[PDB]
Amino acid sequence: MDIYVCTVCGYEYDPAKGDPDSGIKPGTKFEDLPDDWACPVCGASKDAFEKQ
Repeated sequence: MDIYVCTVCGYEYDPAKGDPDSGIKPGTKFEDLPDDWACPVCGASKDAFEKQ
């Protein structure tokens, strides 16, 4: 559908899950994400995630 999980740790971004600590609304495009967002889990940049 439009899910993205980190391959470093394994934290499904889930657009519906978005992010609470960072300033993200519930249901945000993974492309509209800030230009400084990074795997808030481990840290891995936004280039480690892979559509499901």
